[PDB]
Amino acid sequence: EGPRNQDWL
Amino acid sequence: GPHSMRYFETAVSRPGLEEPRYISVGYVDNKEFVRFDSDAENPRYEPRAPWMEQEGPEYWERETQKAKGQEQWFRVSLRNLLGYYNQSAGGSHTLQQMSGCDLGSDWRLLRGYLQFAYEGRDYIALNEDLKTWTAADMAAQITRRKWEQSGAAEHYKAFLEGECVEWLHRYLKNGNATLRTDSPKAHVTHHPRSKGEVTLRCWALGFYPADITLTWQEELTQDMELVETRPAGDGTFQKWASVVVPLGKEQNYTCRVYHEGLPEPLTLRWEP
Amino acid sequence: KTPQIQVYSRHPPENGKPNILNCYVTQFHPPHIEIQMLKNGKKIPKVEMSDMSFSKDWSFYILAHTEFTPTETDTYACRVKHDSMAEPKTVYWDRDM
Repeated sequence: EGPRNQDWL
Repeated sequence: GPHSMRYFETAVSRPGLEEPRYISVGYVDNKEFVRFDSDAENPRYEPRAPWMEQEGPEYWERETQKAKGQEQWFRVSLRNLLGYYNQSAGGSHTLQQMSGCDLGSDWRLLRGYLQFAYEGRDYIALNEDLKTWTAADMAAQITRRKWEQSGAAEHYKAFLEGECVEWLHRYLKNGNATLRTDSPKAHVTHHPRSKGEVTLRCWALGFYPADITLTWQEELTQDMELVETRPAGDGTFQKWASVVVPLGKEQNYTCRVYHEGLPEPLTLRWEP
Repeated sequence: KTPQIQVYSRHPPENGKPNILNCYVTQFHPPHIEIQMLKNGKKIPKVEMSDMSFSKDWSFYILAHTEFTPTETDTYACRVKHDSMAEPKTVYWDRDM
């Protein structure tokens, strides 16, 4: 499965 | 072998406003297996390698959501980027992520990878320690402040150690051979050159995977000139290695070929 | 980064005998590109085109192809247009390469 990102750039 | 999983996430905006395009591709063992793209009428994750077709709708459901969440995440983080670098809108901008992990022969996790490029240049990357960020340039530091503050490095460190490894195990189960190789097919061609000279081009055809070493001689590669490995179009690959020789002096040269799918190293010389 | 083009054929080329022409473009950025293929300076209506994909050096590559048949005399070129270049670049198919 894919990674889920957290805090934005 | 050195088994790996990677997801290549891309966000593009072009002039003409509106919303960035979000492509996301996934690879097991360097072979594309899943794919998402916002351009489509019905933007789903689709299977890319027949062994993925053994996955229930609910898998495709859940990853289509997950991806629709990155389309989101990317839309924003691009807007901040235009901010930081103080750029004038209505131009093309690119944002890229490489995420994924490396597996030992014992299905040991060796290394994890999480990186980002902006305008095709490295922006920020998790170090191998999996605790600190390498950030090239000032705008990348801004981001590094936030992410140390928000424990973002723990959040991914969890994905790479836990769920990456886990789903890699399974994708490998699904792909049993589906490790298949194709041996390379090699001939040696003769194309004469001006002033009592000739060229020795050594072609290797039909092979898979692309890993290939072409060696002709003994043991000199100095004057020789070779080409970028290239897909055939059918699954297989090509490349060639040439060298300049004096006319009629040809016989002493042997072209050596090294591929994983071979019984042993193959060598051949021009036969007119 | 300016792209890298190679025009080549799937199978060893034979005159009169059908084959496929690959124009292979790599190492560019931004991903948005353009590719024409050409028979005698003229446009081939229906070129097949590889989905957007980029390498671990961050740069992109597309692979374009159409069916063709080599002859002694017809010309076969691939034309590439991309932001990193002043004017469109063109590379002709050479059976020896």
